[PDB]
Amino acid sequence: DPVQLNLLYVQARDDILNGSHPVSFDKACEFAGFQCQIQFGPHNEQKHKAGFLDLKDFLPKEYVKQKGERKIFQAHKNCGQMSEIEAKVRYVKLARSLKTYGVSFFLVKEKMKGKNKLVPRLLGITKECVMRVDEKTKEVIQEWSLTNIKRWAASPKSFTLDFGDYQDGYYSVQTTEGEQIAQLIAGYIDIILKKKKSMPPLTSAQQALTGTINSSMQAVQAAQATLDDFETLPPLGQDAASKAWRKNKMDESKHEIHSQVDAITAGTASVVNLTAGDPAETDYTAVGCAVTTISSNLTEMSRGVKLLAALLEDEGGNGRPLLQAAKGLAGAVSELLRSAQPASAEPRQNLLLAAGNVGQASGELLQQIGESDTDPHFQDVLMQLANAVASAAAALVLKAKSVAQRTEDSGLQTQVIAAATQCALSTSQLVACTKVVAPTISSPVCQEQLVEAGRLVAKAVEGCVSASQAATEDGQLLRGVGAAATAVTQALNELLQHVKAHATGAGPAGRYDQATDTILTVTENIFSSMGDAGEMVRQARILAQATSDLVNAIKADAEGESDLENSRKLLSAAKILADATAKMVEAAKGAAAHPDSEEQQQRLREAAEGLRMATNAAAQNAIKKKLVQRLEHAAKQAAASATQTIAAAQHAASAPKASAGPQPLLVQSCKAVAEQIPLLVQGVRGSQAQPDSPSAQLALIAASQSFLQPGGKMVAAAKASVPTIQDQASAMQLSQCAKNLGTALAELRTAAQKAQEACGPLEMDSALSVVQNLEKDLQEIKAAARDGKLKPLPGETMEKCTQDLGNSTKAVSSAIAKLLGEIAQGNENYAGIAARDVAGGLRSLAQAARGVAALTSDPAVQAIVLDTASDVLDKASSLIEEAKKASGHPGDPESQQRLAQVAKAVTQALNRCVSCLPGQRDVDNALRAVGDASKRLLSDLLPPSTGTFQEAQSRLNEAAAGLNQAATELVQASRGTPQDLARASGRFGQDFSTFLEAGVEMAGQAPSQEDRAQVVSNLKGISMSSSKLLLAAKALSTDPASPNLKSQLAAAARAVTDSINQLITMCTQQAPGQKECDNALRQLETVRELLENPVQPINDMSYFGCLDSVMENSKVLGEAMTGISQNAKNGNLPEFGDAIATASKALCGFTEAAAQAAYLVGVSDPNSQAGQQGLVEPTQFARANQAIQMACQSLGEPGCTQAQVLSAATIVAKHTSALCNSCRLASARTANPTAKRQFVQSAKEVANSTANLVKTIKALDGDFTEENRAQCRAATAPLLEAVDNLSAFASNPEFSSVPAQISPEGRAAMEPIVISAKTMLESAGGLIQTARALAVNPRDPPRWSVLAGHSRTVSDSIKKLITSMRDKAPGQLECETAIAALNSCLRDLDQASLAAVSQQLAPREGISQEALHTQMLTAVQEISHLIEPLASAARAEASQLGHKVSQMAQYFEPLTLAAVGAASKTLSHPQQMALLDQTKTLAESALQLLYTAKEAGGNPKQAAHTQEALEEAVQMMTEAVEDLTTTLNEAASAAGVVGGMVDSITQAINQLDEGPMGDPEGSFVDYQTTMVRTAKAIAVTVQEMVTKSNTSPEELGPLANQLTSDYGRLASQAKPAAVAAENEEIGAHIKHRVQELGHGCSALVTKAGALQCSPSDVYTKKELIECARRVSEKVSHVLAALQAGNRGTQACITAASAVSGIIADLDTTIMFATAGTLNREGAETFADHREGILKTAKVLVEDTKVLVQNAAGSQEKLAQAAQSSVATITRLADVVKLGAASLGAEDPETQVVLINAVKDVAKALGDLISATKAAAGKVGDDPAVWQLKNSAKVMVTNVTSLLKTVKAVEDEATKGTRALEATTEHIRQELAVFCSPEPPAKTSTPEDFIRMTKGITMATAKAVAAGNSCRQEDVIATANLSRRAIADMLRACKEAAFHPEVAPDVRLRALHYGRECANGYLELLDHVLLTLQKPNPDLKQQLTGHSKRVAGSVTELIQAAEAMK
Repeated sequence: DPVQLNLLYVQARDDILNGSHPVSFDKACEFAGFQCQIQFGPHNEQKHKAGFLDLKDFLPKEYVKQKGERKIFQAHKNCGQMSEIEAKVRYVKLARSLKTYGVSFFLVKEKMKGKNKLVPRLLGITKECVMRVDEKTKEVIQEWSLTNIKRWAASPKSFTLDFGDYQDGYYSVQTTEGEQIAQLIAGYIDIILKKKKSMPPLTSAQQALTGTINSSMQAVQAAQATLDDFETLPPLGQDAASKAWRKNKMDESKHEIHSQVDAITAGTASVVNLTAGDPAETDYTAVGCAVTTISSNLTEMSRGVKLLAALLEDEGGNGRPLLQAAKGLAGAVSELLRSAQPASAEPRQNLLLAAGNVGQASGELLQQIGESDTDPHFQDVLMQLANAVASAAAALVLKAKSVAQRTEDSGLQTQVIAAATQCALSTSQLVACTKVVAPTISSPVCQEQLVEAGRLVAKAVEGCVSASQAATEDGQLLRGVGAAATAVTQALNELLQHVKAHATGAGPAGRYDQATDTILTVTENIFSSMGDAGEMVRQARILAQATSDLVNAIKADAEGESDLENSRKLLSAAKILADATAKMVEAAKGAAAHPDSEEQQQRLREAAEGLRMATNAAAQNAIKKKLVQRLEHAAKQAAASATQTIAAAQHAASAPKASAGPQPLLVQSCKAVAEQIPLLVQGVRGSQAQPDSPSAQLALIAASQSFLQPGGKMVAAAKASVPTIQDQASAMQLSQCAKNLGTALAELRTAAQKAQEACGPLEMDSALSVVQNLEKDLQEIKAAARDGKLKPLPGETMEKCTQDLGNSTKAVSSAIAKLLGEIAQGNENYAGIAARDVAGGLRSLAQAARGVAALTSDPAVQAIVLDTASDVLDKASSLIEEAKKASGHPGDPESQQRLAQVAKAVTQALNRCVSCLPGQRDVDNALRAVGDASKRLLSDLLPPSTGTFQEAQSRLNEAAAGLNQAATELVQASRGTPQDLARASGRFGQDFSTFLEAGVEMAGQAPSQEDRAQVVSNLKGISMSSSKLLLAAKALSTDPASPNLKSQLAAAARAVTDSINQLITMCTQQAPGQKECDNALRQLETVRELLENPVQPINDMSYFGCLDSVMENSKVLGEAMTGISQNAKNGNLPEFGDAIATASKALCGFTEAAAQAAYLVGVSDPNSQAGQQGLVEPTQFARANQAIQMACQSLGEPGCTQAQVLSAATIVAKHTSALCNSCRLASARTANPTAKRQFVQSAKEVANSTANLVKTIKALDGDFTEENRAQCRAATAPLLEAVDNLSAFASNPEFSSVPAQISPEGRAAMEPIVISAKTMLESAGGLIQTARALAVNPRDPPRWSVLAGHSRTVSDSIKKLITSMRDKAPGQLECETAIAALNSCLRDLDQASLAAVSQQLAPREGISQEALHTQMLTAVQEISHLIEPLASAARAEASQLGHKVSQMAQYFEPLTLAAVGAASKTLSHPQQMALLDQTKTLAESALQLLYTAKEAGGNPKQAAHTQEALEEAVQMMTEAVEDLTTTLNEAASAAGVVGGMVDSITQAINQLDEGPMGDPEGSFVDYQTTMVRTAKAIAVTVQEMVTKSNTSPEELGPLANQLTSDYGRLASQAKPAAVAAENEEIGAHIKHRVQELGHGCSALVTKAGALQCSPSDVYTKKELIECARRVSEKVSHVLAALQAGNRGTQACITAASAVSGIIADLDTTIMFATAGTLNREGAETFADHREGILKTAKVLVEDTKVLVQNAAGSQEKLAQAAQSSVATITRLADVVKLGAASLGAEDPETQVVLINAVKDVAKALGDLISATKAAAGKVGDDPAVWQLKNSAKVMVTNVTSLLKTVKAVEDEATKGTRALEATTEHIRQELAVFCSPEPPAKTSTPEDFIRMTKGITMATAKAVAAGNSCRQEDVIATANLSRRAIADMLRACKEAAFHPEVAPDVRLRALHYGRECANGYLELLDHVLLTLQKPNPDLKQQLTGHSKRVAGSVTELIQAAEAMK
């Protein structure tokens, strides 16, 4: 039956056509062809064209718009004319052919694995299969059987399905129809199952709190026990330095106990605050954090007080009271922790009583210590204020109780009663927290706790107000309102008193306390607002008022005082103030007169500084002192926070005791800061004790600035350790301490900077006094030595004293080099810094010398070390004196020469002081033996005896073997006792004497004089290398454990054996033919000794690099061993020798590569850490130096031949070029600005001397003039002096290195390479000896057998070493481990999401959601910090790669845990799914990055595609991290909590201050404009925050988040702008102002968060308003500092924005005039406005030409140019609006064309402004200036168009002419805009495209109509309308062009179509102009054809716009 077949065809056609069956384009085309065969019959070639075949019912509606109609037509022509029933059967057969037929299909948006994006996938459901299906190919991309599904999951937004068995991971896809998908697949699964035939009960959070508190109480008891015993102290003696040690340790212990009692009081306050909530609501882990803070700081306090008690009991004072106080505190703490236990059922009053007891106990303890400076009057005030608040709250409770008595309704009454009880409870809690916090009120964290209690009590008061309002409008409501007002006012008074005592300068105030403070603040503002005339002059005027008031007051007080002399002095001070104010006012007037002249602004700033200086003398120097006390408060807070962080880190890292992870790095940083703290405390105390001593203030500033760096490192390490720590309470405590340390460090930066400007320059007068005090102290040490009682300080061991003495001498020499460099740069204050560094190094040297004297027992040793140290100190005192005399007055060559002589003297003294140390011995004796032997070689070489030339030559060869032996003995002894190396050095000296005796014998015994030159040169070289070797041995002697010194010694041994080889190759005759084998074996021995101990790299080239080098050198060794074997077979001497030499060079290269590979494998072990490799590579530096001295010595010898002269010149050029390169790299690598400056200066000086020497030697090449040779000799010296200055400077131990610390298992994995290479070297030495024998005897069987054996042993060792190198391959085992870990985290997240679908996820009850989000955000921050270095390692090196992958894994596990928690807590299912999905995206992107990094593996040979995969993985990871960070930040800012906002701002400040500098990409101007944009954005954000505070306070959150992210953007670009500015003062100012604004923003955001959490508080709103005012002032200051950039111009940005505002005004006028609102006023004519326009336009073109001529030059003239240009354009716009008014609204199109003309003129001026900005002070031939003139031409064209338009719009005769030509000009510039490819800001959708295309159709219809009409009215109307339409169309098309989601092909097609349309309309416009000109009736008829081409262009534009979406 064919009917059923037709019905099957019907169903198939229905399914395919309607779109309910997934089918791709092609098989749809064949099904359409079958449709043609059925219902259109056989195809006819020409009858089946396009246009008639309706496609809607003929192809699937989803694919009809594919518009491949032609393809369909030839498919039809192909289908044939064959019968139709077979068409039906083929239709049904092809229907059943597809896998996609007969089953349901759903479009479900799927998330691609790795991105936060979505792609539709047509999921299908089958009786047998579940298959994903791509939308565009409609073919199965992946398949799943039903029988494997276990639990699907339906949600109204998503449908998640699982498999478990097949693929680890589940199927997540979101869709609106999840419910029916799930129920449908449920039924299909059911049929497959059918087919088979057969509160005393504590919560877990409370349990964890109980555990933490029990452990803490155990620690409290075990710390209470240790108190009873005085600890001990090491014997110290009455040494003056030891007395200072005792006092310093006493002071440090006092400060430390103060910090921990601060921490204990804050912890108890926090316990009170947190436990106040209802149970089952408290943040229990925060309570645990508080108890751990208490107990940890208690144990450290017990240690501190034991030490302090011992130190006191040495003095008369008794330690029993202090022990009693500490034991009382410990008992109070133990009782509190007894009360805080959740299981206890005591009333809350017990806990509050315990907290009060802790407060009083800590107060008593602080009284005993002698540190509670907080005056007892202030504690009295606090207590009476808190009691006043309690009384007022009691009164409010009375009123509330009365109201509850009056009211009647049940339920309401209990609400009122509950509110009253809450008020009473919260005020009692506030009183008790005040009791707790009173003794330790300086600590900010205590104050935060107390303001938290205050916020709680205010919230309860507002609750009481609401409860009163529940009543009914009685006078009792008025009384309740009154009671609330007193309670809030009383709380504010306590909070205000509180904040006042937060930062109190001191007890006494002084008589000018307030006036001086105000002038300080206003001068600070004047300094801050550099480069802004208005702010400067306003601040100058307010300053003048304040200081005039101060002068009046001081004059009145001078009248009051009675003594004639004192009154005269005070009146003179008043006179000085008045004079300074008069000069400042004059400077301000001058600045205001010429606002944009930087000279006047500099004069005003200098006048303000002079006023400050006068004030410091007019009164007691309060301003300097005031800034000093602010710094002291900041430094005390920083030290206290550092101690708290150290305590937290120690307590947290003890439990896991993991040698991996970030704890060991944290421990090293903690130790560094713990040795840095006492210096800060000592400086603070020195400044506290001496207020008027400038040296103490400078020492304090220096101590704080030094503390800044290690503090930042601890902060970073602590932030990195938090996610790893398993103890949540310890983790939170460490996190809080890290945040507080960061804040304190930022404020320390700001305060230290402020003081450094405050205190004058160091003047290098303090350094002289410091070295003088060192001399006097050392004299007293000498006196004590004469007493025979000089004792060692407790920490000093004689070996450590030696090491520190060596380091101090090197640092002193480096700082002397700095000082000479700075003086040579001329009269610098940096010379003061250099003098300070010299003095510091000298203090360290004196300390080490005293220690060395104390440890040693011989009186003569003590006397001699004291003598040499005092000599060093006095020589350096003379050096400092000469430095002062030099920096006083520049321009004196005698100054530089005398400074050089004194530096030489002090360096010699330093070397004596090192050598004077009797520990190292016989190194000086051996060095002197070398020197004396060299000098006896030096002169009159004449052979004393001929002897036997050849036999004594053999003797010389034996002496060479002996010298090699002795050098190998040195390099071996370098791993033994210092006595071993000393005796080895002596033996080497004796052997060198023997060898040089043989050398001097053959010096004269050689007949020819050419050989005499050879021997003398080679002997000088050998002597110099030996001297360097002995100096390296000396360096080892003074410091035995350092591995860099050991590697230097091995390198020196290599150099000496190399020089031996050079001498034997050159001078000794080649007659034996075996000397090259001798040199071979020498090098073999030396390089084996290099191989023996791989702990530092002897090379830079990395692991896979050294594998490549091993491959290459194994190839060379193979070819050379074949060569030597065959040449021994053939007995050919010269090539045999050459092949042996090549084999030996290959062996040496191989052993260098294997040593480096061993070192790399050792470092790559997880436990081991690497080092920073120092600045200048030591071995290369030494080689370059020695080459330079050798070349200059070659130039030094009198007989100058051309060959040697040119060789020396080339060698010097090459080596000094490499040296300057190294200096530049070092200056680009270091962080000390002085280091950068001096490295650059040294590079400049060495380059200058190199150029001088090169020019002199080029004047010498080919001339040989004796006077020219003398000139060369004279110029030789400065190069050596410069390279010596560089060697001295770059020897600073700070630059040197940090030895890599190798794990023991690291050495275990290191050994195999060393073993195999040692065996190979032994085999190769044997082979060399056998080959020498073969050279002796031509043939012998056993010898050839052993030669083959040695060659095969070499080969086997090579193969084994290669096997080990390839099999280890560091960085691909821990990558596998990390990948497994990340996949486990993926499974955990996927299972959590699956649980969360069907609503089974259990919200953990312990911790608050905010803390979970903070946990997630810290983990995300760490992963974000790690991403980039992981990529960098995956590109270059392997060891760092392994470390990075391990770190990323350890961070990715706790992030998963916290994400599960925070998703569980959230209730809104879409939000929790968002968190789970973004976290899963981050995990997936990390997994992909680890895959691609294990692929690349740090192999530079990796394919380009793997590098591309790595880069795209990194970009995916960065995107995922930023997406998750934004989700978390927004979700945390929706709630009022502000945490991670102030954290991010302080972190951004810190990141701004530190980091790497490189002079980055980009100029200054682009950074300036972007960052001025950001500054404007933050200013308008804070203003919006101000308005939203009053209006609607729930909008404070998102605004705060926006402000924090904007400040992060501002501070990310601040450092590159700072380092890119043409002057460093400018960049410094920008950095300082950005940091100060950071402080302001942190404060403002804290206030905004507080207000959003307490919306109705009258006072926090106030403080928010003043914080916003302050941050607005800071934004004004940073904008002003950005205006100080001459390059470009801030005037250009302001001009661009002003003309943009003008354009906005003109567009508004377009709107008004088009609406017809713009009407005539009176009888205003148009002609007068026309002359106005003409004048203004001529002035505008003059402004344009003056701008183009002024574009290159100072900022001033360009500023007037731009300002005048903007003034002229706005005046022109105003007169244009007036003229448009004069034209009346009756003809709006004329006004529209006028405004469009002036508006495009404004656009041209804006483009001209941008062009002028891009070309400021450039060369004449830069492309920017050509672009500028192009812009000027465009501006001229536009203004001429305006001129002609007005000139002939006076009359209507030429309306159409001008309108039409203006329109064609504007379309021409539109197509010109298309000529330049740039992306439009917006990207529009095709709906606007259809709109604009319909507009074009209407415009062209009206164009044809107007052309027919030839009437000016419709012509100008068409001109305007079509101009706007076409311009807007092209704008939207370009918006769609650079839009990434639009494919490049269709964007190009759309550009083609738009260009065609624009052209066609342009020729249409020229044709309408032709139609207007001549009557042209045929041309008017032709316009129709132009319209037809326009319509075709419109059609293709419709196609292009419809194509995309």
